[PDB]
Amino acid sequence: FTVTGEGLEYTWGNHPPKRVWAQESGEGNPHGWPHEVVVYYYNRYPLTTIIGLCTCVAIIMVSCVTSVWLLCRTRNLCITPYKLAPNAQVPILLALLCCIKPTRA
Amino acid sequence: YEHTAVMPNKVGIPYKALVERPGYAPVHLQIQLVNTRIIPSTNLEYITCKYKTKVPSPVVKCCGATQCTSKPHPDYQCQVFSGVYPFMWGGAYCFCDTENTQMSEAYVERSEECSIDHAKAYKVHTGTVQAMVNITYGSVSWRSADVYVNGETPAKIGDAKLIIGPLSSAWSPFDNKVVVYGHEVYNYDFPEYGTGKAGSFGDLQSRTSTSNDLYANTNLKLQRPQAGIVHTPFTQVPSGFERWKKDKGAPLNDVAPFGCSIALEPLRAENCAVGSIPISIDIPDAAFTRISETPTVSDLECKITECTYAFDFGGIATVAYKSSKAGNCPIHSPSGVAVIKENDVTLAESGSFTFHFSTANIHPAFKLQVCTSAVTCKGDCKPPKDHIVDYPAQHTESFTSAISATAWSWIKVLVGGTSAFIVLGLIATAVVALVLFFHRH
Amino acid sequence: YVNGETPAKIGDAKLIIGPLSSAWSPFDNKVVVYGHEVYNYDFPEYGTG
Repeated sequence: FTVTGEGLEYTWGNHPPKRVWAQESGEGNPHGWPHEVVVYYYNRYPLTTIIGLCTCVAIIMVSCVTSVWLLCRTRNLCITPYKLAPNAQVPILLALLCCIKPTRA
Repeated sequence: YEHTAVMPNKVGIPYKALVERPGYAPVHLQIQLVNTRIIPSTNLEYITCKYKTKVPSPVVKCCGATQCTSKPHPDYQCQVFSGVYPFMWGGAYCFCDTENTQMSEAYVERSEECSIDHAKAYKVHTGTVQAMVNITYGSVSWRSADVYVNGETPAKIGDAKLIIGPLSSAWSPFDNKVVVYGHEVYNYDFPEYGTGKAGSFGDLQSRTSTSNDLYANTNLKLQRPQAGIVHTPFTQVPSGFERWKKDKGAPLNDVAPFGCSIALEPLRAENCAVGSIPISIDIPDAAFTRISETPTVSDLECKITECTYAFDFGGIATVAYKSSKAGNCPIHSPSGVAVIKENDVTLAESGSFTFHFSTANIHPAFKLQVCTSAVTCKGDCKPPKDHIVDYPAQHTESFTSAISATAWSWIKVLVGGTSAFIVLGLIATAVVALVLFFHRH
Repeated sequence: YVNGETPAKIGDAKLIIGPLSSAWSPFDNKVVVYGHEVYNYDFPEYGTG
């Protein structure tokens, strides 16, 4: 019988009913490596840690592609007024720091 | 002094509070519930039991014919058989051959056991809720008397005056119609005293166990006596009440939620746990001492020795204090993080004392007040070794009770870094836009 | 009886009277009966006066 924190009462034959409650022992360890914190909350909350892990891997995935959509849009605007004219002198700050493509010619 | 608060609807867990009258020392207050009975109002509709079909003596005419009259009896039956030629002891009973008549009437009446076991049909309505409360305050011992759970009627216990507030929910385990057979209660529907399908539950309904009028359908039907034997046979369907005692499910005292044990004599529903109960109490003015006649503590330092997750009293901590004089003053933690086992401490001049507490958090961040002076407490707790215990939890589990310090750090890392990685992306497009405007002119 | 289940035998015929189409009642939740008349009054509920 699955006993949760609310409790469970069972009767057997002509014996009086007995109530038992479940504690929060678990198996995992919360203060440790990332392969142990996930295990500990998988036993204590099996219904929530598979949604929150899927939510946090979806917020990160959406935020990763939106940022590189804006970063590469910044990147080709560094080059498009400078690679159209090869005689224009590229400053040494814009070669590596502000945008990736280094100077030439 | 009037002190109003809200207590939960838990039986075994006491409610501890600290009243604060200005100019006076605080007084400890402990309220505990001992019962919780919900008593609905019932009116009995009818009873039912097993029948008993009695047969009177039939008349035997030697050669003739009679027809019976319709008698005011439940399920009365008549059927006249012609030409029986019956035999008894000492030769044939009658002389006129091939033309005889047997009456053979029958009807249905109640049985002798209907005064012992019978199912009673009830309709319930919302009634009164009554509870018993254990009360102590200050140096006065525990005093107990029953109360009424409604926000109007007061109860005088000891020298105080308590008004228990109305329940926050109107949940009741009873259906609109119930059947009370013997010891246990069932949720069932009635055929409403005018119908009955002769074999299920309402084949014999009487409004009162001592009533005169009775309704019964049992498909009673007489048969023809054979071979010249003076007897009246009949066939009918068996008892529905006898059939009901086999094919009945689980009673209401084994099905009902929230652990409501069901008693019978007023048909209450004892010891449910749903909602919360507001309180209002009147502590007498003789239980308040002046503020100048009490110790005033200072230099409080709290260190938690051992803490654990277990449900019952899991935590020991030490508090170092410095008091002006020796005396007694209570302790209380007003937050919901931890509850306190003790109620008061005996003080000295610059000593120490210990208290016991129970909590559900990994890192307790609660504070306690002793001698109208507060002190915070922090520490770490371990999971308990035991798996199943036979007592309810003293504490309340919150939403952030299970989140540790390491798990909080991964939340801030996985939110702050991804938010700044868009903010840097958003501020990157605000740099070349200003640069492009400078390049235009 | 005014309910759609219980039959009544009037002589030989059998009449079933259906339920009323309106659930209207003139009484309140709390009434006071003095003498031979009723009043739709509220109560102190045995604790106040």
